Amino acid sequence: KSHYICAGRLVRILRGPRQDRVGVIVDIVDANRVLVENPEDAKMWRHVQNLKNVEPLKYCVSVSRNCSAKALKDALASSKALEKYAKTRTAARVEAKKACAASTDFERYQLRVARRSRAHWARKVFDEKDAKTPVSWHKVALKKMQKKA
Amino acid sequence: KVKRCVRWSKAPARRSTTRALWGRVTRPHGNAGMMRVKFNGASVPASAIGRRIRVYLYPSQI
Amino acid sequence: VKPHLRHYQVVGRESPSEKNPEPTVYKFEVFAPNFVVAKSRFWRMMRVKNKVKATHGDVLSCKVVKDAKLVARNYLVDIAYYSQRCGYTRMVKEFRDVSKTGAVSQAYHDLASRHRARYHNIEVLNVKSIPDHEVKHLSIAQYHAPNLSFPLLQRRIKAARKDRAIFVKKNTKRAVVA
Amino acid sequence: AFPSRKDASRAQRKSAKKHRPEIIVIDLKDHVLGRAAAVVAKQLLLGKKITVVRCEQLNIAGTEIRNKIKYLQYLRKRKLTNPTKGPFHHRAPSDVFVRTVRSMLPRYTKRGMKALNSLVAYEGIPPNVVRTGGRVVIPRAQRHVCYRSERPYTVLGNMCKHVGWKYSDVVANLEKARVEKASRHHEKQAKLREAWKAARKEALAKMPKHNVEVLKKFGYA
Amino acid sequence: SRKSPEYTTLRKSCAPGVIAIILAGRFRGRRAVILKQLPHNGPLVVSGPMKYNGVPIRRIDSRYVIATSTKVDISSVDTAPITPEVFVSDARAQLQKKIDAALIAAIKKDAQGKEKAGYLRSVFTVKPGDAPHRWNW
RNA sequence: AUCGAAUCGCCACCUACAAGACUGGAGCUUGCUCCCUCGAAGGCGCCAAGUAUAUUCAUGAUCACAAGACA
RNA sequence: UUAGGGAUAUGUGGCGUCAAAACUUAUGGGCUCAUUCUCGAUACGUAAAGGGUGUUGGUGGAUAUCCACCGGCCCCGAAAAUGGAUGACGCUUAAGCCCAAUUAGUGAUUGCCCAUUAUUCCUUUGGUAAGGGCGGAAACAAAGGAGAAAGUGUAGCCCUUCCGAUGU
RNA sequence: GCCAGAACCAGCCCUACUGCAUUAUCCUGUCGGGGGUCAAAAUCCGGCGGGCAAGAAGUGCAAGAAGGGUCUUGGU
Ligand SMILES: NC[C@@H]1O[C@H](O[C@H]2[C@@H](O)[C@H](O[C@@H]3[C@@H](O)[C@H](N)C[C@H](N)[C@H]3O[C@H]3O[C@H](CO)[C@@H](O)[C@H](O)[C@H]3N)O[C@@H]2CO)[C@H](N)[C@@H](O)[C@@H]1O
Ligand SMILES: [Mg+2]
Ligand SMILES: [Mg+2]
Repeated sequence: KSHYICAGRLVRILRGPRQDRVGVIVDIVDANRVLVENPEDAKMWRHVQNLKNVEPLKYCVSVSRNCSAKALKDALASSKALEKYAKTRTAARVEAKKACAASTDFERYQLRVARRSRAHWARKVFDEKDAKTPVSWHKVALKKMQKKA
Repeated sequence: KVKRCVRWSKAPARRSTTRALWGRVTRPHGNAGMMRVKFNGASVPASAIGRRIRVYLYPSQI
Repeated sequence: VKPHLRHYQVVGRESPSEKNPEPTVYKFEVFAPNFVVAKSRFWRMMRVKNKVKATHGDVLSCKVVKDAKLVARNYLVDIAYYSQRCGYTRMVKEFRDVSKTGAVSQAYHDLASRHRARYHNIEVLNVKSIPDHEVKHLSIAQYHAPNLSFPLLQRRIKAARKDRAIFVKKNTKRAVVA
Repeated sequence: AFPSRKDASRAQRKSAKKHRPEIIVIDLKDHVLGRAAAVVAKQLLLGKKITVVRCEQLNIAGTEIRNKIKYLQYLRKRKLTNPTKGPFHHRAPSDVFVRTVRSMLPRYTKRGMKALNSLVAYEGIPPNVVRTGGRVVIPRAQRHVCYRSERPYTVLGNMCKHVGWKYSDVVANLEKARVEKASRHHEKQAKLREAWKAARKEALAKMPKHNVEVLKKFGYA
Repeated sequence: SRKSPEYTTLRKSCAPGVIAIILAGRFRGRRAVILKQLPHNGPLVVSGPMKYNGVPIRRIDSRYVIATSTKVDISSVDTAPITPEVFVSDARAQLQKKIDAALIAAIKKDAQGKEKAGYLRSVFTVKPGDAPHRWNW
């Protein structure tokens, strides 16, 4: 279910000069702009974001409208909203591109030998479970063959 | 016809009907990532419009 | 969008004549794109109010006015505009913006849409941040509710200009072309 | 066009593997008619081979009565002297789309005829197109991002059935029979789709752990 | 100083020890290690080593090489002048193996040095969906 | 059988289907709280059949259509 | 505003396809729905009076509701003789109208596309053209080379420099 | 006296790296009078106490003696 724009609602910036940074709505200007501040991040000082560039998250600190910029740092510390976000899967996809957009050619090789490992293991586990149950196409056709040939 | 390529005497296995025209990317063209290339000493044939052009990684800068 | 108009305080004066050995110095608030427009709107108003020309003219100052802390305020942009039929209509037009120079910019963008009036056919008077309990229209007064809470429905989430595509794979985040 | 015996003996003298060219197949369900046609008219002219599918599901903005009148104003045009030499008025949604693409091409040169014969434009999904790869989509033309949802729209298969196009019900029984068939195929292999993902979670901890915290740095766990 | 043989104008990324990508020539897409640069602003000289990817001691220039961040820190023998490469001879077959085995000696004493020996056997190709203009190397 | 060619991503995991005023599941204070599958990846492929002291590669000599092309 | 050619940058006009450019830009604001010559849309350039409880702003009165006015877009007013034209397709989370930006409340410059224009680099040609050199400096065989004319005009005496160039 | 590649000079054309001034209708501090709320923080107005909002401002001027072009010139 969609998450409403309210004072305290954590938004992630979509495609500004920030592109991935989370921020807390501290005031709503009108039908298309809010004030966004995250004291934990350096680039996230109290600025004005258009609501076409925000993405509301499921987390919402209990803070009031037009906060005092020091009770905001108190509000997201007691709520632990930044740490609950930091273990979601969508936040892991944000920090994963930051490795891909900073990877050297050697650690792109390490990702390729990691994926070819897991792929080699998942296809030999799939081998030694398809001998027991005839699931795959090689094993359905041979099971419906040896029973009458 | 099989006209004469490079390494005609040194490598007679690359003797082909295949030809090739060469060029350099000179500058970008617009905001959308198109390039403005010039071929060496001539122009690209107009038969090539819509057909495959390969751009390379050499001369290298990094 | 960090607005297109700037708050210039143009200070000027007629000239030290021998008729008038010490003339009156005038202050003028103008919202202009730059200071060359801002000086000329000043000498427009010196001509149509004080019979002073720019030729017999001194601009003592033309400096910008910095804004404020960015806080959501309510602005009364008391604004006037000229149409050929029913000339010099004056409206009041309360707005809702973070800065004073942005509030006048919004006034120039809906004197342009609601009424089709351009920059030089608009004069702007007395822009002031007013409190919540003085806002009269309910289309601005509806934002003073302490528990607003609306959803962003019916959106246009576009890609980030570095990963935009032409053909993606119908249920999939791929890119078969571009 | 079936291949002739000159084109069949050379695929036996030379042992020709079965070849398929690189063909992009667009699923045009819920697309803007002229925004999809302009994306396609540029890609075809950049040398893309494009099969277009499900043209009876294209959308045109406005009331169905509005877009049906605009076709009937188009059908009002005919060469009065000899209408066999006139504008030919195609009624199929698959042929409305070929026209709308063609009117965005340089139609009267050979480069614009080589690009209009690169487009195929079926309606429904025919049996040769079904199992040839995942369909693609044009996300800048998809009616849920391009039309304001309060405004009416018009399905092209419904505008065209009331101006001609006597095969509306044939397409509706060929696509009812497909989604019944393709949902029987998809309840099948659900113990093959779950077989791999319970083997790709089991491949972890059966693989060395120094290749897993590089597989968790890039988020591929 | 420009007429001196120690005058180079070569990039700071194409240092000795830097693992390269060949991009052209016979052994394109392979990963070879940069040994040194020939005098009078000469071309680079890369060995593979041949034990890993099949690239011998060969001349290549800087503009046909992507030099990456990964070094192996060679301090090996440099007795490869501008004249073993002049008009396999048993000299070049001996000069190969004497520098070949000095590479694997220096590959393995590197920290994460077995990961780099496998890195030299892989092949760089351009996949149908990847962007080499947005990559760090 | 002329025929040398241009093309350079494979899959019996995509190749089913709707939806965008929603589309993980529920609560009731209906905009917030709560649950795990955490709601932003179709899998592979990119040079040991798989991350481990394993064994060919030159002389095709410094770019040239990749001199290869059954994945 | 125009010698024969390049490179860069512009102007008028543009950037959904035709058709180069916003691979349909913004992390800008409003307004608009129109059902048989089919809303609208590049000036010059070839429908009015009047009407609307369509929508969107304003102004002045009065007791959450009425009253008089004024504006924007849209509709009505609005009927012709080959089939027909915002140039065509189309567009309606505009690809329409009015404002505004330039990669976006991030930290200051110029988004980019097109000329017989502009800047600059070559070559030609003509000047109310402007300067220099022209007393062979020495020296030099075959088995470093040739030229050097006191000149309107040449295959121009040889160099250097500057400006112009279309036309019945 | 043919075709390519790199190198290095010079010239010319690109783009990186920024200083000087200016803030005040402004920043901050508390006591008011005002607001709304479940209570109160804010918007707002006013006293005199301090001030530097400091890659701080999209405000005025900028002189910061390069990395890339040159099948955009000549040369070795
Ligand atoms: N149009 C007639 C044809 O012209 C042909 O030549 C055509 C082209 O092949 C030729 O292009 C050649 C190209 O072959 C070769 N690869 C390089 C050469 N530089 C190009 O020539 C081009 O560049 C130089 C610049 O001064 C000029 O000599 C030439 O006029 C110009 N066309 O120039 C002509 C383009 O109009 C052949 N002579 C022949 O097929 C026939 O005569
Ligand atoms: Mg004229
Ligand atoms: Mg004459």
